[PDB]
Amino acid sequence: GMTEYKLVVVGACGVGKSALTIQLIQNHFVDEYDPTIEDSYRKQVVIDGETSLLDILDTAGQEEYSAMRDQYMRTGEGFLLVFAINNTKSFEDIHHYREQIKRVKDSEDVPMVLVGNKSDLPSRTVDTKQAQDLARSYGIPFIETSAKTRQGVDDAFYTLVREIRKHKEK
Ligand SMILES: *CCC(=O)N1CC[C@@H](C2=NC(=O)c3cc(-c4c(O)cccc4F)ncc3C2)C1
Ligand SMILES: Nc1nc2c(ncn2[C@@H]2O[C@H](COP(=O)(O)OP(=O)(O)O)[C@@H](O)[C@H]2O)c(=O)[nH]1
Ligand SMILES: [Mg+2]
Repeated sequence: GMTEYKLVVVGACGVGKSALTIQLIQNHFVDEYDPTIEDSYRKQVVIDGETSLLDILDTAGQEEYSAMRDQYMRTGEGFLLVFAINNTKSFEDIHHYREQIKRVKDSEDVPMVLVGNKSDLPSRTVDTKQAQDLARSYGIPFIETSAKTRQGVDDAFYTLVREIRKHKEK
């Protein structure tokens, strides 16, 4: 059989949400993708031997209220919290995005994975250890990625699927 998963990618403008999504959907690095386009994308993959259909909302547009975004967030099963390892403000924004998720959710137990993207860049400003502290404080996994080299991309999405499976077993 197959399982479907409704996933959401959140984070500050410019962290690589679209690049990560496109690495998962199309298996290469798209370095110019309209920063304003918010859409959902479907890809069938195989995770731990089970056919898995991932529907992924790549958040974008503006900070102003979008009902369609809200309705997708309210029903999302798992969230990638993406920052860029060369952008301290994007890391400090993670708290805000997690609070926003918890607010549109009734459950206190929402599957999430913290994702530190752009791991290929030498100009690092956020230490892996600072991100591990924050993920531990939330009780979620931390995954390092590069949408440029594809390092960690399957790890981020498939770890979120494994967290959703654990949630569904409760
Ligand atoms: C380059 C432009 C870009 O990528 N953005 C501009 C707006 C930014 C944005 N990121 C989010 O992650 C986000 C999340 C949420 C949200 C809402 O509305 C409800 C529950 C949980 C949430 F995370 N709202 C807005 C935004 C905006 C991305
Ligand atoms: N070096 C590097 N650049 C990246 C990576 N991910 C995204 N980018 C670049 O970062 C910028 C923002 O990426 P984008 O996918 O538009 O971010 P979004 O606003 O979160 O959708 C673009 O110039 C991308 O080419 C990455 O892992 N490494
Ligand atoms: Mg984008």
